[PDB]
Amino acid sequence: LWVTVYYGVPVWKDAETTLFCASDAKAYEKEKRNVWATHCCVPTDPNPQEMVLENVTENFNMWKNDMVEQMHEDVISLWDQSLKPCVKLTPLCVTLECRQVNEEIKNCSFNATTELRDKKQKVYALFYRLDIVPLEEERKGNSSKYRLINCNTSAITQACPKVTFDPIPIHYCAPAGYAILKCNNKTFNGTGPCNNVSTVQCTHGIKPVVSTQLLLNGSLAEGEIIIRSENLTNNVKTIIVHLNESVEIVCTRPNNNTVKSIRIGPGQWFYYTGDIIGNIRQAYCNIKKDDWIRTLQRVGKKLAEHFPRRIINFTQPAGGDLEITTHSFNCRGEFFYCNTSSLFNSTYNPNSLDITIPCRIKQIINMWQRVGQAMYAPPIEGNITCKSNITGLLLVRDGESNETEIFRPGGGDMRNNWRSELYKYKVVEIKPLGIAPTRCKRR
Amino acid sequence: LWVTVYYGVPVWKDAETTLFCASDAKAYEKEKRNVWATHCCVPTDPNPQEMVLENVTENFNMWKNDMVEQMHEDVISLWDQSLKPCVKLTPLCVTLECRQVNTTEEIKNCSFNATTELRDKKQKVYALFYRLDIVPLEEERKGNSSKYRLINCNTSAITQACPKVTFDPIPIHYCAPAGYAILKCNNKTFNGTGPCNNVSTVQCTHGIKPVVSTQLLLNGSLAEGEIIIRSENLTNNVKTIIVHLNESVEIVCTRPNNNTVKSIRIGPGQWFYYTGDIIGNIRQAYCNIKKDDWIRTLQRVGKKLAEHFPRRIINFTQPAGGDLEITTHSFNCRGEFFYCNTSSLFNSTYNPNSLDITIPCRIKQIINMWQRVGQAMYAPPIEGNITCKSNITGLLLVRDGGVESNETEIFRPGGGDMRNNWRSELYKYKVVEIKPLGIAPTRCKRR
Amino acid sequence: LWVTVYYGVPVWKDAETTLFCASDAKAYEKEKRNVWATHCCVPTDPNPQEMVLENVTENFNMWKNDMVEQMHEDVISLWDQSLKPCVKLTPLCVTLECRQVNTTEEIKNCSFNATTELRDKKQKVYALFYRLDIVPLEEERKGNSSKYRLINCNTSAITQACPKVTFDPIPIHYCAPAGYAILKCNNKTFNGTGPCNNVSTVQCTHGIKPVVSTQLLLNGSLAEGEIIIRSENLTNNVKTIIVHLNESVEIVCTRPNNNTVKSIRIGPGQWFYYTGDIIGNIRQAYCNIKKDDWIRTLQRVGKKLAEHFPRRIINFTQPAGGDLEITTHSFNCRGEFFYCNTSSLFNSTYNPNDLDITIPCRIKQIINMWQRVGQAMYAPPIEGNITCKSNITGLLLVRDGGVESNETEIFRPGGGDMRNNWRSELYKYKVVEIKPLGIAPTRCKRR
Amino acid sequence: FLGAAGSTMGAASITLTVQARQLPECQQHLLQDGHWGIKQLQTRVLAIEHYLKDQQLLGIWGCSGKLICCTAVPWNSSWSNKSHDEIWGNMTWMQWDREISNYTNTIYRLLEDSQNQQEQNEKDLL
Amino acid sequence: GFLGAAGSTMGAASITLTVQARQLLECQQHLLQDGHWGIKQLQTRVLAIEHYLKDQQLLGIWGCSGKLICCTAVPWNSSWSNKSHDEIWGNMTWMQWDREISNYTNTIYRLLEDSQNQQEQNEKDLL
Amino acid sequence: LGAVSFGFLGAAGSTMGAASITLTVQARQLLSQHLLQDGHWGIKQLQTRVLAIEHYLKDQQLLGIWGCSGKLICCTAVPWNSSWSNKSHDEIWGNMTWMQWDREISNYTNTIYRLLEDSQNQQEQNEKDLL
Ligand SMILES: *[C@@H]1O[C@H](CO)[C@@H](O[C@@H]2O[C@H](CO)[C@@H](O[C@@H]3O[C@H](CO[C@H]4O[C@H](CO)[C@@H](O)[C@H](O)[C@@H]4O)[C@@H](O)[C@H](O[C@H]4O[C@H](CO)[C@@H](O)[C@H](O)[C@@H]4O)[C@@H]3O)[C@H](O)[C@H]2NC(C)=O)[C@H](O)[C@H]1NC(C)=O
Ligand SMILES: *[C@@H]1O[C@H](CO)[C@@H](O[C@@H]2O[C@H](CO)[C@@H](O[C@@H]3O[C@H](CO[C@H]4O[C@H](CO)[C@@H](O)[C@H](O)[C@@H]4O)[C@@H](O)[C@H](O[C@H]4O[C@H](CO)[C@@H](O)[C@H](O)[C@@H]4O)[C@@H]3O)[C@H](O)[C@H]2NC(C)=O)[C@H](O)[C@H]1NC(C)=O
Ligand SMILES: *[C@@H]1O[C@H](CO)[C@@H](O[C@@H]2O[C@H](CO)[C@@H](O[C@@H]3O[C@H](CO[C@H]4O[C@H](CO)[C@@H](O)[C@H](O)[C@@H]4O)[C@@H](O)[C@H](O[C@H]4O[C@H](CO)[C@@H](O)[C@H](O)[C@@H]4O)[C@@H]3O)[C@H](O)[C@H]2NC(C)=O)[C@H](O)[C@H]1NC(C)=O
Ligand SMILES: *[C@@H]1O[C@H](CO)[C@@H](O[C@@H]2O[C@H](CO)[C@@H](O)[C@H](O)[C@H]2NC(C)=O)[C@H](O)[C@H]1NC(C)=O
Ligand SMILES: *[C@@H]1O[C@H](CO)[C@@H](O[C@@H]2O[C@H](CO)[C@@H](O)[C@H](O)[C@H]2NC(C)=O)[C@H](O)[C@H]1NC(C)=O
Ligand SMILES: *[C@@H]1O[C@H](CO)[C@@H](O)[C@H](O)[C@H]1NC(C)=O
Ligand SMILES: *[C@@H]1O[C@H](CO)[C@@H](O)[C@H](O)[C@H]1NC(C)=O
Ligand SMILES: *[C@@H]1O[C@H](CO)[C@@H](O)[C@H](O)[C@H]1NC(C)=O
Ligand SMILES: *[C@@H]1O[C@H](CO)[C@@H](O)[C@H](O)[C@H]1NC(C)=O
Ligand SMILES: *[C@@H]1O[C@H](CO)[C@@H](O)[C@H](O)[C@H]1NC(C)=O
Ligand SMILES: *[C@@H]1O[C@H](CO)[C@@H](O)[C@H](O)[C@H]1NC(C)=O
Repeated sequence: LWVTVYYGVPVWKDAETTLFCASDAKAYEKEKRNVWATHCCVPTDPNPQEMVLENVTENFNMWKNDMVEQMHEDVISLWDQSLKPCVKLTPLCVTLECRQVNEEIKNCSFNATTELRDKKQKVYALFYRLDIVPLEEERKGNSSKYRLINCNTSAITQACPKVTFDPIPIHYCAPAGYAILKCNNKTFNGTGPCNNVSTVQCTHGIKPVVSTQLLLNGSLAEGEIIIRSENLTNNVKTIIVHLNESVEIVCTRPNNNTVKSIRIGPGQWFYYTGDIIGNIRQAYCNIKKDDWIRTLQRVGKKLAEHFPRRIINFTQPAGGDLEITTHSFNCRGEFFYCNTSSLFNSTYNPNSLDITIPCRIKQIINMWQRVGQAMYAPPIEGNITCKSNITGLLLVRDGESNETEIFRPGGGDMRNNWRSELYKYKVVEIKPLGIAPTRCKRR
Repeated sequence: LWVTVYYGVPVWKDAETTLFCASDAKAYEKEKRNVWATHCCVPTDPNPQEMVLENVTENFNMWKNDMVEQMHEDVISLWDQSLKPCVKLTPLCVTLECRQVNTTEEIKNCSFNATTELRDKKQKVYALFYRLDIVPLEEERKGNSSKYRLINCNTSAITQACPKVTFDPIPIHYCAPAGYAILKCNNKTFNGTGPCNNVSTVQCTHGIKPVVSTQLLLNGSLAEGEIIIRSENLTNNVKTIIVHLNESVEIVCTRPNNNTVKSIRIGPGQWFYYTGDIIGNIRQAYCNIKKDDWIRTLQRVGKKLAEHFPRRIINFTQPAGGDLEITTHSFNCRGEFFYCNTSSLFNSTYNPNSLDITIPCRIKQIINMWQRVGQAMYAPPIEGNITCKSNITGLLLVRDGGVESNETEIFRPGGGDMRNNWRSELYKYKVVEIKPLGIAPTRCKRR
Repeated sequence: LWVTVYYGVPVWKDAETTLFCASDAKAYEKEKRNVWATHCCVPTDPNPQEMVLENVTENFNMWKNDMVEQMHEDVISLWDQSLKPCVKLTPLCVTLECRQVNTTEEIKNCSFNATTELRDKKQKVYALFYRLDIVPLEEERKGNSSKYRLINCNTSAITQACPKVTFDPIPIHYCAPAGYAILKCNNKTFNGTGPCNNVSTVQCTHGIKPVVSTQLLLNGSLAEGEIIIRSENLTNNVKTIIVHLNESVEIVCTRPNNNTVKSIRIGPGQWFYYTGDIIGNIRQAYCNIKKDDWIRTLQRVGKKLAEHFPRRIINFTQPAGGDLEITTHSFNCRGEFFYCNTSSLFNSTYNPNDLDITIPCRIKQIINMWQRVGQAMYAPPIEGNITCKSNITGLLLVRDGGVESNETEIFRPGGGDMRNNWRSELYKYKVVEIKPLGIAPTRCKRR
Repeated sequence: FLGAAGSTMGAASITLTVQARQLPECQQHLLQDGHWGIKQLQTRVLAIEHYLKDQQLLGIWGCSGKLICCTAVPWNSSWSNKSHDEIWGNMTWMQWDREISNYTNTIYRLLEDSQNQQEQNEKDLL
Repeated sequence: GFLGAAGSTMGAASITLTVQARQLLECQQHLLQDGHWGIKQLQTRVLAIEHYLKDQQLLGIWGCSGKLICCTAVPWNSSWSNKSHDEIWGNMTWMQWDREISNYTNTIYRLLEDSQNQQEQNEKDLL
Repeated sequence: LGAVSFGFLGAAGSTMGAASITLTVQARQLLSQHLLQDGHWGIKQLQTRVLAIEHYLKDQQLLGIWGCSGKLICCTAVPWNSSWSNKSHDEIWGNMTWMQWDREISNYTNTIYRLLEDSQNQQEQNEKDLL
């Protein structure tokens, strides 16, 4: 009958705000530290509070979610800050001279600088052929002249050896006055209402992993395999697949790769691959065959359901640069690049052993397609081996065709990797002030 | 009988706060390659109001106005940030062998050994540098080349202006923050200080172009009334005299040289642009100004000065000789820094008791802006000849006459302090802080 | 009988917060070009307020005091900011050929090829470097030249201190922010920790001079009563023992050499100052202390230590062997960094049981401050001869803690951790946060 | 703390808990690194600005200090023709907020005018 | 810029204020980044908040909180202004009045504080 | 600003009675860059000022929750529980000091705050019975 002002009303509006990162109290040991531990210095509450919203339906949209942009910018800024005070390898861009070691490796020699500006030191180093450009025609009579790649593009920064970029589970928490809504409904695709929602002050542990074709870590789907895509009919939109069971992959670099260090300037140290012990062998990845085949069969079934009356065809990635055609990832600082052609060689029907994937290695990197910047990854002694759980795939439908849909790996844009983890969440602002009628006058 | 406290009272006090820039978003934030558009990103509202305050007299003073200092600092900071990420030309300061004959002196065919992306390799270069941008190491001998070096290499490192970024002025508005207001005087004859009887409050200033000039104010706002003379203390002859014209005068300046711009790589991702070659004859840069309009404007200005300086003979003359920075009408014209000898303009005499004037001009590339010794910038050349039109709307005059010879007053072009330019545009404004709390007596009490 | 809420209750709690720095009101100076004056621009209150809290006891603890950490960080940040926009001496780390000084081996006559503004040109330079600031590459042969380098070049680059900026430690005052207060323990003979029976509240501390020294505290404040010994745990031999005197022992220090300072241009606007020549005869720097005052001071300190360490003989032996930076009395006089061997001072033993002292001093130009490996600075020389006078107000002693010693204790000079000095100056202060809200019972209820 | 979200405006008891609802040195490295300090300060200041705007808007209506405050503005059928039985017990707070979202300015103006009338009555009375 | 009725008569200004006072209530990619502008904007906003809260505290000290026009119990003293009623509220502007009684503001504030202390004592005596 | 002037201190020496007498007499009277943007200094000053504002606003909100806003001393409806402190009433005021009293009931503060909130909430419920 009469207006009445209520304060503290439970109503929220869609909003955008600068979330702050929070991690476990023992994020990392302070001796060597980590970029994710030096950042995210906010202890998290164990077993975060979860207030399930009874009989509440809310609209979600994993795409057009600002949390993805915030995480992307946070990762970029953190990497830039970490690489800012490290050594500049601008002095090393000189005319390199290289010969055979005894195809990928080359025994390059050059005149590097010293702490004294009037002196130079002869340096012998094993550089990968990918990181070295054929300055001459590469006739290879006896030797030939080269340069470091990207030297004409931009200066090269050494990654600090004392700091490690290994991912750790980090939690995003909303500031005061805002809340994060988590859609707990199984088999819910983005861009639609969700019936099982809950309120949390912080997200679950998210591992900021870098990869191009396979999501090497993260959370498995609750129920069955789930397909997600902005349109699913426009062939430009990338398709994301969440697996409800992991697929083991073990990757290694079977070389000794002895490490040596020299001083190129006052307080400036530079690390290189020196020499090797034992045979030259290519890096490779072993992935379980039966599990991979079953997972591809199930994914083919799901795509056939979403694309009826077609043949789901999995094809190797189209030809192109190594940065866009290979499965990239980062094991202990070494940057791998795997062909993975053999993994996508199967056709689904609409009517003990391991797969060994050859992989190359690069030291000079251009991350996130930031033309005008680069970094140098120093080597590590001993043979490296790492293990990971392939939890998802990134597929690009080619989109004319003889009853066939062509799915290829791709989606090199890094926002997709974090959207695959942040699809559940939405940030909202609380508007506590509210008005309703009642049966009483103010007098 | 009884005290009573009022909130929201319309009372203000003189104050100093940090105004925030605002500019038109449409047709300026499309590409955001302009410095003034990338900055000043706050969109301006359509048709800002002007609450006219009836029967209010406010004491203005264009000099000692903090807004001018704020604008000066903002312009300095913006130029510094724009030049901050651009390439440094420190590698290019080497011994410079130059030949006075650049086939077929203002320009010299110079050569040097610049650096490259590879440290142990040097690129041999030929480049046409204007003689003003170069100082000699050896006294020149016409029979052969001679060694030179770039100007202001011993002083400071030279920072090339980014070619992608443009410093073209756009109308920017200064807006007061919350809890403050800007008072605009609409007297139309305000003599620069003292009370003003027609004030109106606005949230943002009118559009201001941050133009750079030394002698003739360009692209400004014409005064509503007649030609207005303003000066802090006309008796003190040292202070600069600001003149607002109620009618614009057109100036057209051109670089008639068909330049070809060649580029080389100095370092990793670091390019450098230089006057690669000239096609056709070489002609000096010149400016044309309407003769009849200029003469009438000078006559009217002389009349006003005689009114302010009665019983005297008003004489305009060229500035006393000295540095090029202060004795010439400098400005920016599509990224080229001109320097014009305006002796042919300031030559007439006192107000009695189709055709255009050609002005010679020089062009530099290495600029030391705002007399900031220890900093410099290199403006790369532009392919094709340059033309630009502008509206002269003000003059900067300095009164001489310490000798006090006869009854003759001598005026010369001023300049050298950029704050005068922006004070010519911000003279009518004033920032005031609201003090909403207030007390007055009345008849009702707590009871 | 009923709860009641009070506001403005006088209750406080220990807390840690940022503290403003404030200089003297007008500081008797303008355009001082001093780091401590450029920062700390806030003027202190003339006639500062101070209030005495009658019948109040507070548990102070000079150790585990955050004010010391704040001051330490502020001092480091100030020095880094001052050194940041100054000349880099990366070009000068080159192979120096040094020989014996042409006198008619502390100093050597070093020649090297320094850079110029022009890259292609190199400049032959001759300069005198102290032997401490140089490391050999070849062992000496025949008394002729041999190769050398600047020390600390292999570790980190070197930043010349700007000659226009001065590090004179003028007094500064740490003022607490709004909502916080600084409690000062007025009780004399306060032994560092435990309760204090007479306290007062102040906006800002007294004028503190941020002096840099290792073995002897200089220009400090004097104790009110007698000599006071303070230490976190006197039983522990590791913890430094701060001896704070009630009288000042004057010390005079001087570098007698007549320096000829000559400068060069290494890069664009990059100057470099060095000692070109020494006029007259070369002599070693020294300091002087009046013998009677020093003997009386050491005797009184020995008496106090004996009272704290009964039935033992106090020695005050020489420092243990080690580097120059830690085994000597280092300090600064007009930017010249001294290093004095105080072995002749700490020589006499005191037995409770049963005419000036001349001190040789070394000089260094390349410095590492606060033991920070990876940074350094090159203090330029000064023409003429330097003299400076200081008041020795405190000593820093390290107890040997000899196991099963023959009823003897050995107190060598301490130093090496700069926080101890400011802890000695900030021993009487504590920061507290007001908590004005409070609750108590009474008889009147809400009804 | 969206307690009882979607409770059909059955917060007659839930809102009574709103009164209780209203009541690392390593981390400080970030404040002096990059621009995270700027972002944190902006978030703090924005939260303070919103809280003060809400408090001022409560003060202007004269409802200062009250979790719940009745006013003198009579409810109009133009805003919503649903009886209080339907509004209380069936419609949720979110749904109710969407229902009268477009009429908020009118209600605010009416509240302002009512409180101004109350002040005028108090002044002329005393 | 919302100085409604500025320069008019104080009575007309107040009559206007009774209605007007109730009327209350991708830059960041470039601004607030890589420059000093963030600090300047934050300083301006924090200073505005400080002034607003200082005014509200000053209103609260007098017991006038939550009001735009609050009658007090302090009797007006003629020594602060020789002009009487209807000369202040008629044929005079707010700015002129504020400049007229600028000097006595501290005294008026002290009297208001004492008055509010007495009112609190009366309220406690009411219990 | 809030209660921040040092004049609030100084009464800490006297007992609770004298300090209370000082309030309601001196309480309301007491209630009344070159390197800016050059170093973190600016961020530190902004942090300190914002923290001061936040503490002030939190105290004002907490007073408002109890219904004590606009008062230096407000009498509440919560009875005093002897279990928190069985000290004599005269002993509490005539002797002791606000520091000692704060130390005595430091650990019972949350219970008293919750009781105050409940009491004011019940008062609001009673005010709903206008008719
Ligand atoms: C998805 O997630 C998985 C799991 O996190 C990742 O795979 C892991 O990769 C890390 C890489 O460092 C592996 O850790 C390595 O284990 C070696 C054996 O551990 C022994 O020694 C270490 C100390 O060195 C002890 O702490 C440990 O208890 C054992 O005694 C260590 O030798 C390695 O240490 C070296 O590298 C680390 C790098 O941080 C340095 O800090 C060390 O000082 C030292 O130089 C290293 O700790 C880990 O075992 C892998 N786990 C699995 C599943 O096998 C994937 O990489 C990730 N996704 C992808 C592909 O990026
Ligand atoms: C007072 O105001 C007058 C204008 O009324 C100015 O004169 C103009 O100055 C501007 C800037 O120098 C001139 O604009 C330049 O034109 C060049 C030629 O392009 C023409 O054609 C394009 C087609 O799209 C038009 O958009 C353009 O306006 C021209 O008509 C361009 O090559 C120049 O490019 C420069 O600026 C852009 C800005 O985005 C940059 O991106 C470029 O890299 C480059 O820096 C520029 O656009 C204009 O032609 C002049 N007109 C007149 C009247 O002659 C006076 O200079 C000004 N004087 C002052 C400041 O007091
Ligand atoms: C404990 O406290 C004492 C006393 O303050 C310190 O000893 C003093 O140290 C200061 C330097 O910090 C000395 O000041 C210097 O004095 C020189 C001699 O004075 C002549 O010059 C001045 C004019 O400058 C004349 O008025 C005077 O009559 C003399 O002719 C000055 O030449 C120095 O100035 C130099 O630096 C300035 C810039 O700062 C330049 O502008 C000048 O041109 C010049 O280069 C300077 O003023 C002071 O003399 C010392 N006094 C004593 C007692 O010795 C101790 O140093 C301090 N503790 C420690 C260890 O630091
Ligand atoms: C994601 O789910 C939404 C629904 O929440 C889908 O949108 C519509 O879904 C219905 C079936 O519930 C279809 O009949 C409509 O054709 C869909 N319309 C749209 C917007 O496409 C959406 O299609 C789903 N997307 C994916 C990739 O699964
Ligand atoms: C990986 O290996 C596969 C398998 O050989 C390569 O695929 C071939 O690419 C060439 C390109 O000209 C085609 O002509 C062949 O038909 C493809 N398949 C065969 C049978 O060789 C692929 O190029 C390699 N690329 C990566 C990223 O591993
Ligand atoms: C790597 O080195 C370890 C040393 O124990 C060895 O056990 C392992 O087999 C090696 N792996 C490869 C592939 O080099
Ligand atoms: C489909 O996949 C099968 C796998 O053997 C392949 O032979 C065939 O060429 C593919 N067809 C298309 C059009 O992708
Ligand atoms: C301008 O007018 C004011 C009016 O007060 C006067 O004080 C001042 O001297 C005048 N100055 C000029 C430029 O004549
Ligand atoms: C403008 O200023 C002059 C100064 O003498 C004054 O006489 C005139 O009335 C003013 N007019 C306006 C429009 O305020
Ligand atoms: C103006 O300059 C003259 C110069 O003689 C001086 O006498 C007069 O005091 C000055 N007045 C002002 C307004 O500064
Ligand atoms: C006092 O507090 C205790 C704590 O449990 C409670 O049991 C008791 O009932 C309370 N009594 C009063 C009178 O508040």
